[PDB]
Amino acid sequence: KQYIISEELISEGKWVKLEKTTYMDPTGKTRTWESVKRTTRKEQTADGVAVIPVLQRTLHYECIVLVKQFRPPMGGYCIEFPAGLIDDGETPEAAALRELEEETGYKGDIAECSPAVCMDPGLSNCTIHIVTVTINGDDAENARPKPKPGDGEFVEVISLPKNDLLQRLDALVAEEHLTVDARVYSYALALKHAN
Amino acid sequence: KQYIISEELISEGKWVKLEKTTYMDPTGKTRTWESVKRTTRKEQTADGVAVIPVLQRTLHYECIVLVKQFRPPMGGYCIEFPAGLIDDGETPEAAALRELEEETGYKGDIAECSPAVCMDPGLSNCTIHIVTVTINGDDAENARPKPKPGDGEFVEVISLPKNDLLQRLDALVAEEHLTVDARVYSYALALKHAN
Ligand SMILES: Nc1ncnc2c1ncn2[C@@H]1O[C@H](COP(=O)(O)O)[C@@H](O)[C@H]1O
Ligand SMILES: Nc1ncnc2c1ncn2[C@@H]1O[C@H](COP(=O)(O)O)[C@@H](O)[C@H]1O
Ligand SMILES: [Mg+2]
Ligand SMILES: [Mg+2]
Ligand SMILES: [Mg+2]
Ligand SMILES: [Mg+2]
Ligand SMILES: [Mg+2]
Ligand SMILES: [Mg+2]
Repeated sequence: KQYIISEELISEGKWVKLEKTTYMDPTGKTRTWESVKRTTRKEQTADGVAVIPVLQRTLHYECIVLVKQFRPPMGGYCIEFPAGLIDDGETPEAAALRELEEETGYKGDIAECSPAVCMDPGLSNCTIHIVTVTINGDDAENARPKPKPGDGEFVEVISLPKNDLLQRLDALVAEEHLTVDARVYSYALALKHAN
Repeated sequence: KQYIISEELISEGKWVKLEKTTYMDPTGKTRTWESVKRTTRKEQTADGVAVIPVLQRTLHYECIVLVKQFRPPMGGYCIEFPAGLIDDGETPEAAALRELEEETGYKGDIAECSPAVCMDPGLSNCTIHIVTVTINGDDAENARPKPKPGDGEFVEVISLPKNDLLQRLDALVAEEHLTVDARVYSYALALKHAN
């Protein structure tokens, strides 16, 4: 019972744009909101993907493979799930595997896909697909993983124990003034709650 | 090795601010990046809080209390963890318990706190504290919780079994068009991954 009335643009850019959104609340009163939008998504259900890489070895408990990388908007380094954009025509699952191999060097298999989930609904229309992927650490191809980053992408890879992911994440945030992604943290919190 | 060199304003607004950021990579080369910021930024620990509300009643499965709200930036409705901005001169924990009682009516006890985590690193600088709050559902004050929403806020409370969260979420996405918050989904995926 709430609908968007109009979207009056405010600014533009090479990657991001900002607009004013007019909408109707339940009662009928018109209200406004400042909405952020990207300029890269086209027909895809989500801007990009986020991979939950589960490293599996026969003599070890599963590791969650993450990536450390300086993020300009934060003016610092963030520990996130491998992530990327979905090219036109590319399936979320494909993009997830491609981006994982690019940012970590690991070839993996799909475990599951998810619906389009929002990154910050109270601010942007940004949605992504969280793809759970498995990686065989015992395989000879994953022996010495050589990352293959794109133009100007500099990524460090950090594998953390699924069993102790939350504690290990708290450790890295204090010593390097680092920042963990909210999704990575919510995932580690559930792992604690369940275990 | 990488740091901010300059942040050029591009646009402003009562709540949102667009910006162009110029920084240096590891090789000593300069690059840019478009970013977003909340003009309502002071000097606290984080922009706001996200509350993971676990409703606990004896002999019952635990329920994860979520909220459904129309989100202008999304042009539709989203299922999210109760959340709100921290007030000036307020602790995360206090913000968490307040924002919970205002958006769902429930009154709980702090379980654990998280360090500020980034909402969307490659687009914004917004951080939140994810606070796990337990709600004793066998107490009178939580028998019939009274939600006190702020002006123009329209929240619908939705409680789902923690033990079946991921599937009960999909049951809603299938029932009607809805977008689940990425943090909520990440959490739900891990509850299943832990075993
Ligand atoms: N807001 C932005 N400003 C400058 N470059 C961007 C922006 N958003 C995405 N990119 C580029 O897109 C790449 C995406 O990498 P990834 O999503 O981790 O596969 C980044 O490494 C940048 O080179
Ligand atoms: N980007 C925005 N555009 C218009 N109003 C906003 C925006 N961000 C926050 N607000 C206002 O701030 C309130 C914050 O609620 P909460 O997240 O519960 O603290 C919203 O209900 C809006 O009334
Ligand atoms: Mg990435
Ligand atoms: Mg990409
Ligand atoms: Mg990449
Ligand atoms: Mg809210
Ligand atoms: Mg509030
Ligand atoms: Mg509120």
